[PDB]
Amino acid sequence: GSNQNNF
Ligand SMILES: [Zn+2]
Repeated sequence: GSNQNNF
């Protein structure tokens, strides 16, 4: 799957 980090 795909991953997104929004710091
Ligand atoms: Zn993956």
